Amino acid sequence: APQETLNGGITDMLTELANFEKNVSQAIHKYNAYRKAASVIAKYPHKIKSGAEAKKLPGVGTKIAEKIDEFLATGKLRKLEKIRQDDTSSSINFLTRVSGIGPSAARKFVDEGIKTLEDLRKNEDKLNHHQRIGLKYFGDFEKRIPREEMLQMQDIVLNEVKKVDSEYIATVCGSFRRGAESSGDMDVLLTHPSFTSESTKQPKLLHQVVEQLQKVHFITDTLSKGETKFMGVCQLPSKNDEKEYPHRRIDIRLIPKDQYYCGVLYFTGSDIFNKNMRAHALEKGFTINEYTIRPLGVTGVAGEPLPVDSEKDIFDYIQWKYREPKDRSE
DNA sequence: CCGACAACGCATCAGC
DNA sequence: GCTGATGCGC
DNA sequence: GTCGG
Ligand code: NA
Ligand code: NA
Repeated sequence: APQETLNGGITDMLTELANFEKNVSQAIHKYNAYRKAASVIAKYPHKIKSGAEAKKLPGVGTKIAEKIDEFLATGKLRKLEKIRQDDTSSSINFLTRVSGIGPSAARKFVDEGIKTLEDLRKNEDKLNHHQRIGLKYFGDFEKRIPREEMLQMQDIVLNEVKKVDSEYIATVCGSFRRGAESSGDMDVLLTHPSFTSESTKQPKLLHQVVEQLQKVHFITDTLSKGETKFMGVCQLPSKNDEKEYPHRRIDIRLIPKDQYYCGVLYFTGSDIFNKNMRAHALEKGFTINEYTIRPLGVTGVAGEPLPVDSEKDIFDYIQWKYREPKDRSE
């Protein structure tokens, strides 16, 4: 893709604003608008020379075009400079970097004097369990995960899941399944045949898997766990003397077999590929989401979901050719 | 002008 | 105690 | 903030 140099100043700029609307203003939608604007500009193989020029790209509007002109004519953005110096905003911004601390908690902390990691360390019992772990692994969580490690992590997850029960089936999705050379977290999708839409969700299916992983000491902390979704912390074992790997984020989801592959495709993305998958499913005459695919009658009314026992199955339906996960980037 | 913008499982907080 | 709202994960 | 019914 284009070199950051090209419009990195613009992209960094728009990203900064994005984190601001997200952490300080609590405007998730504006956050995404800036994020989106930033992406489409990041893939633009041209050094932008005017706000008007950017505006031609989808996702960029009047406001941002104006902001792009100012940045090109002055080298900065006034609203942005006054934000960086605002000790309140910059404090709230920093604190959200801790997993578990959202815009609300971050606002509350800042208000009562808590503004730095140190302050967080001093006020333990003012943090919930999730937040304490985020603090405990602040550094680690901001590190990316190299592919070779996902592999190692994957080797362990499979071995253990299989060591628990042969019938299980687990699939590490996310960008990784598509060959990404680095991941931000592992997202394991799991399922057992003894579980369908109308089947005993056996409160030990997911449990016994988390159970095993805890035994082999791969999973080091739990952020949340229920009957269908687990969010915790994991870590690859080090070798004698050798430095230990950083703790990583992992999520394990239990999906009913009749929805498994349907979800496998979903949480495998990308998102842009999932939409070209969305719109197409429409024309052909099918409704797609993470759980099922349903036939659409002549008046929107979707009939009962169709059987699926593989990603291809879903592909054959919309009469599309199975597009390998490596080429689903779009 | 004005609503959608992805979504929902879980932990915790508010209220009865 | 229970039901519903809200905060959070990106 | 941007898109679009
Ligand atoms: Na535009
Ligand atoms: Na956070």
